[PDB]
Amino acid sequence: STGSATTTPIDSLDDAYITPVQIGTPAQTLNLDFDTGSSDLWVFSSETTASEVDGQTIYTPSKSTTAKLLSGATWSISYGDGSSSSGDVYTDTVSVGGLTVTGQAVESAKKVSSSFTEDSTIDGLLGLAFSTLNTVSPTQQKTFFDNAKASLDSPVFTADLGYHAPGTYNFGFIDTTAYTGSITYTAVSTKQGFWEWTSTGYAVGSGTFKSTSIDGIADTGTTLLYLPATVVSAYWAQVSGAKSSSSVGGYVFPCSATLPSFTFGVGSARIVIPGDYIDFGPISTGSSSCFGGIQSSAGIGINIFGDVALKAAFVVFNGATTPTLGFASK
Repeated sequence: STGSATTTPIDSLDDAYITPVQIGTPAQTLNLDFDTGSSDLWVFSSETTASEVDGQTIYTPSKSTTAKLLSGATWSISYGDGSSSSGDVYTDTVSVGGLTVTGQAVESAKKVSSSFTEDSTIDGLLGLAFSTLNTVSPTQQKTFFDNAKASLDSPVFTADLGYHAPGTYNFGFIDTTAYTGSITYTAVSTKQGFWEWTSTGYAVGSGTFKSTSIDGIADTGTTLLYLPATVVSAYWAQVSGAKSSSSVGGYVFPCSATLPSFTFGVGSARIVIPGDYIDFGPISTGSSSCFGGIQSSAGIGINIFGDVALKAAFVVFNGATTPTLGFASK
């Protein structure tokens, strides 16, 4: 089997991407944030504290003839950005772009933190990291991908995120029309439950390539590119007037600037992030200070190849017995 679904930016900055997901019988379509950095499929629901729902579409398990309470199961998750959610668990039928999993754990939120409430466009998350990170207790549950894997034509999914435009998540096949040149594959460590890999280096603008190993995670659920302070300083040094602002929470730059590109290495291959992809706009409405899309990972504890990086590539998440990651230009 295969599936193919369009993923759409939630706003004009590409702060996140939403993908429609069918849950239950009859189908209830929710728009979920596909997140290769976590492993829970959770939704706003009829069980979510009413004051914490503000415009989201909710899953109502009592209206699904295939929903079953997973007795005694609870979940609770905290994300890198400080947001969180928790609740109980149903199993139900879940379909993405024509690919159907029966018996998928659907984690129903009883509580969500303010950042979730405040984002009316995201109805929940669909985790695509390794199932070892799933938070359901006392019986850990599998991700949608893990459940689908054996049925797929090939045990892979691909992320093709757009810049200020829709893109595609495919399951079970590689669309050879969706990228240019060849796909370069690179090793993955699953030791921390992430799609963790090692970039071979970077360049800033038209500058020379610096060969250096940068361990990090391919994370569709993180907006920005978070890299070591040395790398980030070298980038922003090429932008007149750019500076790190403790008050704002990272590097800012004059909105009048033209940003240089940033290149990262995948083996001997190179992925070029255009400068415009690094512009996250005014820090507040009407400001001439703009927020940067490349930020320091210092104090995160891990480097994160988030959407800024991934949207410059066609990315293969190969879930073979020994997982790997592939990157192609597009």
